[PDB]
Amino acid sequence: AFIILDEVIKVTNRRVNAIEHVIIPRTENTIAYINSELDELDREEFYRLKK
Amino acid sequence: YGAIYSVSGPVVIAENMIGCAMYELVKVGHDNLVGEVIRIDGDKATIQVYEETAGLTVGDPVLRTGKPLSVELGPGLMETIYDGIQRPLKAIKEESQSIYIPRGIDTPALDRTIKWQFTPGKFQVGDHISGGDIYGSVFENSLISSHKILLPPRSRGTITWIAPAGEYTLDEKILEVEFDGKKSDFTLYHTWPVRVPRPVTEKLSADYPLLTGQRVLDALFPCVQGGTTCIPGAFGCGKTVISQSLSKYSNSDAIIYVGCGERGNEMAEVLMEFPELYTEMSGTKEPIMKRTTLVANTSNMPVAAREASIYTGITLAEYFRDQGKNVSMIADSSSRWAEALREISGRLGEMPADQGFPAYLGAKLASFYERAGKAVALGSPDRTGSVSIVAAVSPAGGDFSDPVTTATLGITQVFWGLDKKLAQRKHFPSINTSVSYSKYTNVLNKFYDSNYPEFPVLRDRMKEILSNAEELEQVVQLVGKSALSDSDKITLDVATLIKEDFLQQNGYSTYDAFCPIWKTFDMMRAFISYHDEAQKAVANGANWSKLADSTGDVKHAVSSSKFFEPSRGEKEVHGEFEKLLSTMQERFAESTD
Amino acid sequence: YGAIYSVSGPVVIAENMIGCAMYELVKVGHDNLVGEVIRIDGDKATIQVYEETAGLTVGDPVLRTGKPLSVELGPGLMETIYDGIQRPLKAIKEESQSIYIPRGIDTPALDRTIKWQFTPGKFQVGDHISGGDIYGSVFENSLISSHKILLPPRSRGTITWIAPAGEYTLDEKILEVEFDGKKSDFTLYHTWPVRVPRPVTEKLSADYPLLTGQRVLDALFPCVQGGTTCIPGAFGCGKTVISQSLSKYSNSDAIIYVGCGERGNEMAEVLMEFPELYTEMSGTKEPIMKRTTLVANTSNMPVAAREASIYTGITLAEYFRDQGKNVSMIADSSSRWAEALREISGRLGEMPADQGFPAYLGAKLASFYERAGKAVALGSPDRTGSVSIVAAVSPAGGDFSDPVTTATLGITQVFWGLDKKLAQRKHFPSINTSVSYSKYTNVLNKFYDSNYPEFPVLRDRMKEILSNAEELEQVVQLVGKSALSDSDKITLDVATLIKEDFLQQNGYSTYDAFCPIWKTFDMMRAFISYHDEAQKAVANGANWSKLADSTGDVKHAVSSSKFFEPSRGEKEVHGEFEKLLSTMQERFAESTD
Amino acid sequence: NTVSGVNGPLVILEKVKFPRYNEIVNLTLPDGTVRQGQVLEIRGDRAIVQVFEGTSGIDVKKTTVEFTGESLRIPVSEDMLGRIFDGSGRPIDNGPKVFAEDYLDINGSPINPYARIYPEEMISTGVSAIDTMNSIARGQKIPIFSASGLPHNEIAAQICRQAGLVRPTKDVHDGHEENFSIVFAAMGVNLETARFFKQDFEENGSLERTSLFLNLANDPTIERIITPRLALTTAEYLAYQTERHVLTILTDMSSYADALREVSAAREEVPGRRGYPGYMYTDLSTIYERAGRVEGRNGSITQIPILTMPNDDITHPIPDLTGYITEGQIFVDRQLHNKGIYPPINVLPSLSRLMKSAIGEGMTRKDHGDVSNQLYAKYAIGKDAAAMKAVVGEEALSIEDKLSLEFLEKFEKTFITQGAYEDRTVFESLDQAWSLLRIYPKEMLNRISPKILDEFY
Repeated sequence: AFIILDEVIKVTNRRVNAIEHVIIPRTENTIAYINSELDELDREEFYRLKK
Repeated sequence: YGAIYSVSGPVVIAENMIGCAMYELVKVGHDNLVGEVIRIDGDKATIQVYEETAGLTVGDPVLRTGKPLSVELGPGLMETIYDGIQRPLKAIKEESQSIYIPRGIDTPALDRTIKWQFTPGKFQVGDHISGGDIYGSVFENSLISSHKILLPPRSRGTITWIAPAGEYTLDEKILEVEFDGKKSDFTLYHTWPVRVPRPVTEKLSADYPLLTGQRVLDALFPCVQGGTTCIPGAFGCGKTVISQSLSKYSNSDAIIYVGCGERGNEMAEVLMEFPELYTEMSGTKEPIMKRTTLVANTSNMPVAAREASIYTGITLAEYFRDQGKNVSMIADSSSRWAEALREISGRLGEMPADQGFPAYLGAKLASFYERAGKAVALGSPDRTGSVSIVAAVSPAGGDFSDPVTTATLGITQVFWGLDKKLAQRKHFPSINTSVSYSKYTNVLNKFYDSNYPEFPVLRDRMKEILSNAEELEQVVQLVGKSALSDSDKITLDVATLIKEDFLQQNGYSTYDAFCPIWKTFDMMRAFISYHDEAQKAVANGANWSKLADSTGDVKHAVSSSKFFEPSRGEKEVHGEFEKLLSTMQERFAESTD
Repeated sequence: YGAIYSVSGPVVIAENMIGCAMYELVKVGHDNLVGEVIRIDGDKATIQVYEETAGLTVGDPVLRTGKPLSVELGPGLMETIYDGIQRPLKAIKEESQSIYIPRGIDTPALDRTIKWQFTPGKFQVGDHISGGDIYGSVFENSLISSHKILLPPRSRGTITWIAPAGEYTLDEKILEVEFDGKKSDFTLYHTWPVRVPRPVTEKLSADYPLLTGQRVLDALFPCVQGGTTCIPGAFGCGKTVISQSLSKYSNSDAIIYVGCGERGNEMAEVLMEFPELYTEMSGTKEPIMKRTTLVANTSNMPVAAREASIYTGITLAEYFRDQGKNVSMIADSSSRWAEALREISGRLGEMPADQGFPAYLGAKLASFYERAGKAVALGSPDRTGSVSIVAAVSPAGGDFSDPVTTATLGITQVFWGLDKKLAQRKHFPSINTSVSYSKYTNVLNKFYDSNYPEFPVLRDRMKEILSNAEELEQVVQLVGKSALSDSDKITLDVATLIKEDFLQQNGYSTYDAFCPIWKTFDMMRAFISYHDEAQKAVANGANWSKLADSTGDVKHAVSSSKFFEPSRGEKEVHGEFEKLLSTMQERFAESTD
Repeated sequence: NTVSGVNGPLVILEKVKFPRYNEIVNLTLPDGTVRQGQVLEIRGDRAIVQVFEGTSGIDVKKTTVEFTGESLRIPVSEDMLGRIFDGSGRPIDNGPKVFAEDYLDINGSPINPYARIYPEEMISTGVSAIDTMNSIARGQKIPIFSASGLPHNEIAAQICRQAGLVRPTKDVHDGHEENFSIVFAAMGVNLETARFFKQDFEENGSLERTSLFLNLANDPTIERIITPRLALTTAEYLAYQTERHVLTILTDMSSYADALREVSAAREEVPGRRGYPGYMYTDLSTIYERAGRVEGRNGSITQIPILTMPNDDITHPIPDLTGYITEGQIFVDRQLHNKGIYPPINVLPSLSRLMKSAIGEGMTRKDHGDVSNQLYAKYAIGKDAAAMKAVVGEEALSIEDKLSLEFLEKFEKTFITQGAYEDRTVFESLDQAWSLLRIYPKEMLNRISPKILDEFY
């Protein structure tokens, strides 16, 4: 049981550290990039609509 | 002068433009509503209105005020609440019986119900005068006058007529200037545009060693008069308690409170809570209200008063800096003025930008931080002045990554964070060294270290000790306390006592809202000497329980020394902290042997 | 003609103008600035002036050229540096006293002070002639005639006058065509519009392989002469090193360098480095500069030369392809011409598209990419030619979802990717199997397998190894190195070593940038046989660290083969790969046991 | 005639069509103030020009017009070094006179003296990470890319303050054959930053050889955007007249991009994406077009601009459009500055397109390019090995990841660490970089020649 918990603790810590380390920045950058592209497209549409 | 040609939306168009500039503000119609001509297109002028346009028909008269939209500088400014457009709420409460500005009602920019006594300065008949020179003195309070009567900037001449001493109103004249014949009449109140910066003698770097009344904030970073610093907020997450505690606990000559886009609940609590507080400047005459200037504009007001509120407060702080005194300008926040600029730009017809912000917000954000600063006072006297700008930041687009806080963080040279758990813990402010930085601590530690400072060595070892204890707290929490070094427990124990005694402050007494620099330097030097003596005693062979149990009343006595009076050594030095080094050296020598 | 009534920015309006074609070029004012008539509004024509205006006053006359802007097609184009508007920088350097073309200067697209040697070809007196026939030749290169004298397109008749052998000027007639009487006199140069494609006999499928001298380019995805390729760049791909190595190490007889808004220093570095270099075809007396035609544009240069630089380079590539010689068209870059078209669309005041670019950029890019390609040369001889168009693109806001990159990559059939991780390690260019593809490698694999080794099996095995190593890098990075076998470590290490040695094509000399197909085929076959023998040796019982550490100098010897010169062995085939394959086969038996 | 109206910073006045493009005109107001500007738009019976003084307060029918008849030109002389002036070229900041012996007009280039050869001489700034990883030439430009929260003024003040002591040691190495000059133009900066840069320039001892251009955010954007063209024209005229390599610093780039991006909604032009105009590439390329070799073969112009991002994102038109025009860039990472290494400029995304032409055999070592490329690949391999080793831990760490993380930590803590005034040579940085790069094996190093590897490990 001690070898089983010591064997599972490294996989849990490595999976939590890898997922927590690699999880946030891709969608965190892509959401702001897509929102900035949508806002730039909306401002480019309104600027052409005002003329 | 002009006639109303057409009205479309919230902006009214007035024709008959035969010389009216696009910078002067005028009142359209018989109601005298607030408005300003932002642009002109041919004979018809386009004027933006910051109020309801109900009751305005085609053919109404338009009369200009004869000058741009700015604030008036005169005596009797303390203990009064006005708006950004020179609208006093006290006259509206007396006449209209309301707080908000009503439609079709106009009030004066200066209160004509209170008069002050004007005294002659060092200017005689036929003496030379210039812009910024001290022409006399005007009483602004019942205890001490701080309103210095000076001439307008960018002007000069000879004083042909000087009035005598006595009480007079702001509308009446007291002096006359002769420059190329009959130049004009001079009074107590002067005009100054809010969109134009006040002139000065010469600008310099912020190196004035002035304190703001923050023990943990002054201990973590050296406060200077004339610098630029931004503080993050959450719309009432602890910024109002830090601004009210910083303004009330401050010991400056003047205080500038600017409410641009507040909800209105903190404005009444700051005005009613300001007179109940006790100032630390040797006086009890309503010093919290009389010693500070209150300009509060709520969310139910026009965008011109909220946008021009920071310009009027920065213009009043520039006039107080030009008078020869250091004033602290605390404005919350720039997000309401940045949203009001995009709201006025969308209604006026301006094009959009990135993140929904206008293109003028980048130049106005740099001009707002460049308007305040420490330099030489303008005029023949050459006095020393300073203006500290404290602007709050909040989200206005749906997140904290907007261009206002991003451009304000890059433009500013000092950052002060604010943790929500520390604000919930009754600690104000809850900023840490790992979430804040400042590059102006070299000049403040150079001059304040030049007088009698020890802030540099205790500040660097205190920031490194807090950064080492903050990193050691996660290793002590995750790994445990049965496998770490003994120096990490002494560093975390000294960081917990220094963070509890320094960061823990909510205005419980008069000694907790105003601490001297020598008491904070001796308090940090006692903790640094206790941590260094504990690490040196533990390095030579010793137990942690022998030193912690060996300290005893010294550790609890060192934390309870902030509730007493600071007059222990001569008038401001702590005498108990000086004698603690002998007991710490005797305990360190006894713990080693 | 007309008179300039309004001139604001890069758009000029001239009333009382006749003609006003959409593609007609004319010079307005007395300065003779470069311009083009874009559209017309009523009786006035709106002309877009791309040259710098530094005193061009409104009220002067406008002289229309009466035809579209184009360049001269004849002798004297190689060994010369010109702009996009056909401006000689050599005569403008001494005459104008400046290295760059200044405003308010006139210069033709062909030299009038040089003479060329006329040689009679197969076209004699009495025989019929047509457009595109080789009536003569000019001695330009030591191996073949680069500048061949040809007739203009859309012409026919009989040659009544044949000039003899000797030198002649470009202003004297040496040929006469008789077609219903005296038609006209012919010169050495020929006129052709840049806004119109050159005629041809018929189009054919590209089946001629075009070598570029790159191990990563030819090893990654094979391409033949007459195709289109798009490369998304971020200022890290090394377009200057790929243009100089593609022009010097290329197998084409002509090179067309077009500058679409470069810094100027990269064109001067490749221009000064081109004369000191040695040609691969045994060229002498500046063989790199004599066989290459360079058009140089700047970021602050005129927009007319930047917009007409691709049409002038494609017209020169079509004129050189019509004579029967292979030419390579390198465009750097299409984003500079698309940004100039987007700035012209914003300056014109029309309805633009998303991202600022115009809607005609996709049709102009599809027509420019569709204009190039391999086909039969025009003329009665029916010679074979080819034109390979390689244009790089970059984003305008920091993303790869722009219309220029998507429209250029959508119309093209070859894609050259770019990785920031491989580009960060000094790899110009970084081409992977997931971000690259080419359908012409299968047709080129037959002639490449007939006149060379089996590169098509090594390309599919290298792409299959890189496809498994790409998922193995993310799987080993995400989960860890304790969840994979020893077989994937040899594929990841072999893909990292082959990607590192194959990706780096810049080096620090002339030996790390020019690699033949046999050296890349033997180097890829050595790593493929080493990985295949290491997988079978590790499958029978072995360790990955014992096999990788057991290899030693055998793995570094194959990686160090790129540092050697390409002249070893017989002509291009190095004999070290045969002994390295036998040493890997001998080490494979020792690694198993 | 008279002023028809006013929209934004530009004023639309009605007058005759006698003025030309970029013609200097004067507007007379009824309050006793005169404003000068340049005619940016000329039409029939109307004109659109941007005034350099003020942005509001223009009369409609109470104003007068006066035609100057001269084009806009900046007066440059051989004595501009050692004076203080504003963004409009006026001596009102207590500096020297604005008089000049020569007057040349500007339309994008004074004479168009572009270089026709690659730059061979290398200019050292006094940083082993900056000069070693990016070989700056006499005509090549390399800007500093920073973020909101990093000391860009301390890095630019340290780079400008380093010039004066490393230049005499580099002059003996054949890296420079003439005197060096400095051209400082401030735009959109605070008074503490300009006073700190002037205090560092006066404390360094280069006050008489440098130029002072002060532009604030409270002034007009037309004068702030026109100040870098006059500063680059005066630096190019002084470098062309004196035959000396001048280094120009253009900071901040966000204020110059915000000045041209400010007037985008008060005109008849359609702006591009992100609110900026569609002609921002020509304005950004106009500053880079005045860089390179000068006439005579003894003078050059160096461009070292400071770019501060207003949002902290790498996907922006100012950093991508400004960095795409120049050759390479120097990126400053917040992770390196947060640890304590000074400066925080990392060499991971940094590169130089003209690093091979800047290095030779008389002013630098021949193996500096192989050690710079091997150290650049070992820095990214050590960063990827440290990032994979941080997530993976010590249960699946590779053998090469420990030496790559050790060489990345020793190189980041040894080569990246440097004082604000401590001089360092490229020969000692290459010798220390060879000893720091010697910990790797011979089989791993495959990006260098065998003679350079056998000569030195």
